[PDB]
Amino acid sequence: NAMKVWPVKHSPLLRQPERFIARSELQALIRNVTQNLVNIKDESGQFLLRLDDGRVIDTKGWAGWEWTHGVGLYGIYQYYQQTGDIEMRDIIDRWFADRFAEGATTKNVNTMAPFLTLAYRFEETGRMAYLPWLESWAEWAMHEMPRTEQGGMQHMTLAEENHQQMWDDTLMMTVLPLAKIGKLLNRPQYVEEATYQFLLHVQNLMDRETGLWFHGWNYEGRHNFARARWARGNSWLTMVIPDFLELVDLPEGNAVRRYLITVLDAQIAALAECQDDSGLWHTLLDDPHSYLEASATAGFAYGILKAVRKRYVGQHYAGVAEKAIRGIVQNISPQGELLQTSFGTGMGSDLDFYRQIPLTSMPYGQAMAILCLTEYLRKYF
Repeated sequence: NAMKVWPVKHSPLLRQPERFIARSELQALIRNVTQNLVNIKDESGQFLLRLDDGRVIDTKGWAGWEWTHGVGLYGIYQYYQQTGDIEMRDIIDRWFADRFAEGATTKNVNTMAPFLTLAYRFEETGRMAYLPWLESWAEWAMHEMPRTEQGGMQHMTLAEENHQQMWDDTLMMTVLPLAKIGKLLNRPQYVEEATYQFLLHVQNLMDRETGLWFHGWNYEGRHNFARARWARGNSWLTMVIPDFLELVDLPEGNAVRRYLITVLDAQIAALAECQDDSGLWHTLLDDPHSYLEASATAGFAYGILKAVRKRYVGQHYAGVAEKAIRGIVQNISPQGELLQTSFGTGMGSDLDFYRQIPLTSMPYGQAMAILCLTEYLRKYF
């Protein structure tokens, strides 16, 4: 009853990949997190945002229109793009259908975010009714959105001008959508503008002492506020740079491509150095006494995985991303909630501001988990 068996486990070349979670379980996990995301709601109206122009805004419900919906839609879209899953596609199409039937919300750095996913759906479907949306919002980003000194995009939100300020998340929430629309509609000036915003955001926010980024910059006073190397804020750069590079598809050796890769590599090198043994990062990246924070960790995981897959950075960084992904899966509840996630975080004047943000379940936690796990699925092909 003896068997003929070939030896392979000794060979790094021949031995099959060691996987801590099966493809099927991972897909189920992503769908469960998605289910959680689209069912987030504020039935009592606790968190309603009220403005003195009479507007009353639901920032929590799936029926809302926030940067968080943009990030969630993008994750759901990537999963659809990868798998062809029709139920995921339909969530996206219904959201746009419902929002557009209701009418436009006001344009700002955050509400621009969903248009990245809209552009991809327009590319696939050619739905003519989508086009006026894309054109109007891109034109706003080009010509109407407020500029700081040096033509920087000002981080104006629904309720605050944030005069002369530039923040980490602008590149992801507004610039990437603008660049994608510029490519899709063959409007190269949109892409030139986007590229300039990358260079200027690096100029004002990156910290040459560490390779990490500060949260904010103010031309009024020329300062970086608390000089906080805040994890979630940094993770928006780790995510957006590889996506932007992929989109612009520049020739190797082009100085802009090379420079942005250099910037990404420096951040990832710093991140590798301050990653906790659990795979998570500290909410103040350089303060090992600050608490570990999962949503930022999910963003870093996405960005490092993508940068490795696109070969912008060394294949050896796969180890850092692998540790982070294990950490992420360890922090997703059976209800599909990303645990150890910090509450909404504005611009801090001191570092204690960041240390003391409460921990609670948030839409971006689920959204970022969808993104990083979907990118992790690429490893299974």
